[PDB]
Amino acid sequence: VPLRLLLVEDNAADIFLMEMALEYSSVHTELLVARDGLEALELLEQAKTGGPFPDLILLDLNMPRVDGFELLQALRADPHLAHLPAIVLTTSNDPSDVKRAYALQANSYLTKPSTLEDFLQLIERLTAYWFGTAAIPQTY
Amino acid sequence: VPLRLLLVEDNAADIFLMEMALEYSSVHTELLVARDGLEALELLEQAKTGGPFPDLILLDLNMPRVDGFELLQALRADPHLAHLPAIVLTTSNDPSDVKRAYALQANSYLTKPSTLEDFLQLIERLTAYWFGTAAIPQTY
Ligand SMILES: [Ca+2]
Ligand SMILES: [Ca+2]
Ligand SMILES: [Ca+2]
Ligand SMILES: [Ca+2]
Ligand SMILES: [Ca+2]
Repeated sequence: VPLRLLLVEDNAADIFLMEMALEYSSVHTELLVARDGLEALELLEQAKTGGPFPDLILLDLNMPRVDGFELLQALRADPHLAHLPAIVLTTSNDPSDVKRAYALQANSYLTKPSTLEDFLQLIERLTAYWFGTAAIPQTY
Repeated sequence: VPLRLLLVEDNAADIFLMEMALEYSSVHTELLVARDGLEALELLEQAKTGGPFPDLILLDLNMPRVDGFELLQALRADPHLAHLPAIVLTTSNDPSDVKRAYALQANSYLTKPSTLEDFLQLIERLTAYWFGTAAIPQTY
């Protein structure tokens, strides 16, 4: 059974980097992609009625149509989505951005680091924590 | 500034185990203790008017007076506390407990292991993630 990670990201290069970094993780992962918060809510809408939710959502803040703050609001307002772990992964390290993400009930916040090496290491640590150390809701 | 961890815990043996595990953790931590959900909310009330919020709150589900689910509800209902990272640390591995913790906007859920080796490791990974890998709200 792969663990399903829903990545919400508008920039193709960030998706490519995530898919390459997940290959190095040594936790069996399947990447789902939404290009903005509107695609993410449509994908989650289908998961309700249909088959499996993602185990984890990673979202960027600055995305067209439905941005990350708007997606966090919508996740926490929907009683069928409120339990989904939602982690911000974004290039902003602005304290005001991190406080607001946490106030909108993001589970965690990760700054995209400044080297490829540190990005690969971040994805290894994200996956070791959320998919190894921590318990997360079952997709069942 | 040490990183301040607020443990909501009445059991002296669990406080001893946490103190012992944090000694071995590579990360400079200061442990604050509240004996139940009601002491925790009073300490946080004083943080508003007075000095610093904790960087992270660790709570169990089964606690006298104000249980963990009720403490999470009270943290998220108070706009001055909603942003505080709150992690359930409990011996329950019931999937319905983990789903409910996440639905009430706990940031994470950690199952207390049954061996000293795995407990020390759990606390090392908790602290490396929340106080190293992740960004959390600043306290000052
Ligand atoms: Ca973006
Ligand atoms: Ca918008
Ligand atoms: Ca939260
Ligand atoms: Ca959440
Ligand atoms: Ca306890």
